[PDB]
Amino acid sequence: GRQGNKFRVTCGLNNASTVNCADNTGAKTLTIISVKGFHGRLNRLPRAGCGDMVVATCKKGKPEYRKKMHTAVIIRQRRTWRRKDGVTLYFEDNAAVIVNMKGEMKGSAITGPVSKESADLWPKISSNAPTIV
Amino acid sequence: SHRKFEAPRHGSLAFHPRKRVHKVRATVSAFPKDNAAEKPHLTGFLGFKAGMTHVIREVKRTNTKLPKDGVLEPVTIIETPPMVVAGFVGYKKTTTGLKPITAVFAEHIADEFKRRYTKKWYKNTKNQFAVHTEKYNDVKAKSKRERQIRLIKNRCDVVRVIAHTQMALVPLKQKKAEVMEIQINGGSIAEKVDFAVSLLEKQISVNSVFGTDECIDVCSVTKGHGYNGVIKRFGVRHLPRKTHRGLRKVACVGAWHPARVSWTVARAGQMGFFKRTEVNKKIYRLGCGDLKNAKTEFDITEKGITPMGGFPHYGVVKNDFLMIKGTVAGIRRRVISLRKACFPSTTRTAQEQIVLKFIDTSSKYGHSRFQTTTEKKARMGPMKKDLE
Amino acid sequence: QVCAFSGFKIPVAKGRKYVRLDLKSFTFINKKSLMQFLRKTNPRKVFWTAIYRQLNK
Amino acid sequence: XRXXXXXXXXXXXX
RNA sequence: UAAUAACCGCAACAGGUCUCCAAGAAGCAAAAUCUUUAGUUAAAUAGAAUAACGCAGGUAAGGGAAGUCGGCAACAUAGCUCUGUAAGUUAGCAAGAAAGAGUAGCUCUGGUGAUUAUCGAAUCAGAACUUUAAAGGUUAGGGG
RNA sequence: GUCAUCUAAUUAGUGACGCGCAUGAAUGGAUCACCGUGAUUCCCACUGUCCCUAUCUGCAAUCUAGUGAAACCACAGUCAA
RNA sequence: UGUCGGCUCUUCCUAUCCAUUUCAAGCAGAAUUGAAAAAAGGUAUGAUUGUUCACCAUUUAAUAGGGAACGUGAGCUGGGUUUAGACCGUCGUGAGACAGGUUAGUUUUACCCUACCGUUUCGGUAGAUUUUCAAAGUAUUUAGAUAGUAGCACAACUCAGUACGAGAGGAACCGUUGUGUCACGCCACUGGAUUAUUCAAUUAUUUGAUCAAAUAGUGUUGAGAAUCUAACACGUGUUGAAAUAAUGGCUGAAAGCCUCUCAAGCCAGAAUUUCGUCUAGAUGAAUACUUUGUCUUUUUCUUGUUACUUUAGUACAAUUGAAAAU
RNA sequence: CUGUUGCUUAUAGACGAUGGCAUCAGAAAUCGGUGUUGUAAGCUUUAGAGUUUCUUAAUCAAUACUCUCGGGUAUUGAAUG
RNA sequence: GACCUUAAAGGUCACCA
Repeated sequence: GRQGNKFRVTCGLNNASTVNCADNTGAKTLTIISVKGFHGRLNRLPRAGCGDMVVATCKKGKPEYRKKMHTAVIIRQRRTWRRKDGVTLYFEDNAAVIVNMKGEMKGSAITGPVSKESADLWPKISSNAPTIV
Repeated sequence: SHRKFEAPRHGSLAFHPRKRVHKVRATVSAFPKDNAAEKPHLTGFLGFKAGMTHVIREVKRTNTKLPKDGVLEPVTIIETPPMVVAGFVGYKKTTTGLKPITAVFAEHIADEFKRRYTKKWYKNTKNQFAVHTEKYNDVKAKSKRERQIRLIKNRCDVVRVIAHTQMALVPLKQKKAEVMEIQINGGSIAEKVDFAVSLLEKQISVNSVFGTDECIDVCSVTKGHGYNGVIKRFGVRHLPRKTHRGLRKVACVGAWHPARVSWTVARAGQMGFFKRTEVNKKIYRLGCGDLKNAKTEFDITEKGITPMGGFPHYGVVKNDFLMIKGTVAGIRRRVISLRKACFPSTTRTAQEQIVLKFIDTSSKYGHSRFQTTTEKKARMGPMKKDLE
Repeated sequence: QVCAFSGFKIPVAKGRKYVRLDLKSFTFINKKSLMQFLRKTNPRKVFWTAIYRQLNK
Repeated sequence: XRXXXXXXXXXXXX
């Protein structure tokens, strides 16, 4: 469901990295299991940056979301990444929103800023984002 | 048995053995293939790396998602004062490769060129080219020169001009020149020698050799590092912390029964002073004539290419220079052998027009804030000194 | 751009932007300014800041 | 089965 | 002499061998750290350069055991005061459970006596102001 | 072993079932409060264990002046078949 | 002859999992299935187990199978197995046994030869005599027998909801733009280390106090230039010609017809080969200067080389050796 | 010619090697540029919460104002003269 | 698999590495 390409965004989120859920779906935190499109290497852990659709499990939330495997998109990250126009930028916390394969967000609202890279990749996230940074 | 999991080998077998070069200058292994349907022209030059800075360039490629306000890219500065052509040599194609037939030199030769032929100049008698210069206008010696010109026109295929730098125009402490042979690509050998003869004793500026937005190949010697271990030289995996006798080494150096260590294993040794050729490097600014400054069509303030406080470990650039996109092999003050591309790049990015919007000239030490010292004083204002 | 703590003019292609969860984003000129900002230090009480020099004289 | 080890000391009384 | 050179270990061996006397700071403390009286500056050689690989001591962006047989190693908690403290239980404990807050400097205020107005003790509590917001130099529990 | 639970995933742990190769009552049976430089599993916190390596210091190693051993040694020391 | 597995690393096989090129299908499209050329390049992350093996959860273009003393312990580890302590079950009268289970159990030496990786020193290639020449010494500019070899893969836009198909569904070639990895580099911007014990602050002790320090083997904390460096920053490897393999064909006999040829002769066709390009490199060549012009041997000076010095000997211009192709 | 030697020499480096200069050589200060930290020491702002001695004089006082965009450091592997 | 016993069925052994 993603539209277009994404430039180089350094991936600061690993396997077993706990992020927050900015949705209103009753899931609090997710831990990344593996990253869609990740090209494997020996002893390398899967890596995710902004706008990267990951496969994550919810270890904290309401019972219909806990102890299950969902699909999310990283909207912000604490790792410092550089834009193509010489802008160096980083957020306050790692957050994600639950989307399906077709790319529509399960929730209805997003809390906090949403990075441009994830907003342009997924048109559904940008519509429900408060601000795009 | 088979290795449990597969992974690419560490290090390239194309650069084996890793032997450090002996001379700072790097000789180009080849020149662009000659075409006989064009005017004679030089196919190379030589400059000294001054440093690096960054620029903001306006994107001219269409059908791209790059920002419309510019893209931040690095640029390497190569100061290239004019060369002096002090001779030429003709090469003949035999059944064992090119063979230099004769070399014809000019009447007047600079002491920078003469210093190459000694090893202790301060003790030498400095009688280089003395007999050649003194008897240059003799009737016998002149006749010999005409034969050399006619021999090349008859039994030669490749003509190169022996050009040497003028080290008095650069902040380097070295006084001995740097000599480079620049092949002449163009018309027939008849008009190639005529072009070479015209260039004798003259000066060739880099603007005549290279154009604008032209991708070139650069050959230079990298930055030395000395004896280095396996981790740095090749990039093997560091061993677990529990390991006896050390962590930064290759655990297994071969199986039992090839009975010998293979050349393909990663062994500790010398990393550093190697010769490397990098192709398809774009010229961003041809710093000759009017473009010798650092101003742009958008930023109109007048400033030179040298950052405040001079280039680190180099000095001040006041001659012609080239702005090359990205990185080239070698530290500051290194000698770089430029060359026209052997395989001309035909990609859309190669033919893209370069329009600079801002060239950074802040100090390359610390976290600088100002572009010129005049605007540093204006912002800061008068201080305790100067006002007292 | 102007630094959030020091108030200096940020040179192009220099500095880091920081975004908080309250939709407010700041840009700084170096790690010296950014560290002071995260320690809740008032630029008015820091002698070298451009904020301080405007307040006094 | 096959074991493995060793050590000793003394080295006469020179 | 009575021991990092006089004793026992092949020796001027980082091992071992019973006792007496015992200053200041700081602190609950014969603790760590620094100093006075006394002792010594030599105790199996040094100088230059500052490669790899080491032994000893360290730090590190983002992630946080995904490494591994296994949180091995290291990180982390750490003093004192006040609030608070569960299941279980041999009813004694668990318990410093767990968890939270305070702590600096300076200028002051008050309580605790002796002797019959003068003299004296470190201890506790409280209040304004200031700053780089305070056990942490050293010493100093990870918890369930 | 079968059923639950712990995990995204459990030859591990825990709670149950029991025709138990070959449990069982001073060869002591069942039970655990406090205790343990005992064996095992799971959480929180923390981190170079790891992604993936970078870098700093002292002492060596390197070179030199003086001094100066030992293990080992049929003869020796380039490969393929 | 140190006996399992794992970790690290290199190479080799093809009975090939992916990528490339083809043929066949009960191949309409998509997804597939069988086979040929081809081994140059890739082939992952975790829960449980010491495990090899296995079974699950993911991801990927694919997560193929194997060898090298069942590769690899003076490479690591010591989980298992496999001494000596201890416990249980069964067996034995007993000492004790158990491919029955559990727990704790020292992993020594390279300074030798070679191999490999780097790095020095000395030696050096035979047949030209147009003095505008020939040779030796020193130095630069070049040269290139040989050896290695490097770039791969994926995604998005358009093609296009088009071809095909009743519908459901549903492509590809050119072109454009990015990402990941590998290799080579590099210090501008971003980040990290920091004994410039830089600047500042501050706890304890000592200088009578202030200043200024010292001590706590770098007291500690904040910022911190330089240098080094990123899996954390960023550049290049989008690159050109010819011949090919499997296969598809052209002309065309054998064999009056047919036939791509177990015939002669050609064309198209691969992540293929060779040029071209990159790295190391042998005998070499040109030029500058110093010489010598029939020649060396043995001594001898120099750090070393050439020229050079002395005593003798030797030769002295003049008929050699070319068709090519079939 | 070449090597040693010197620049406690660098674009180099374990040692050799490699690269540059060697009297228009070299080295060193100082000065300017350029960076880093954060406003030196001495005296002055009822500064200043309050205290004491006076009897509106002083004294003590964390911290704080002006001189002060100050002071200090800056090649050691930075750039000029 | 080997030994034994019953009217196919059982029972004991199957060890050191």
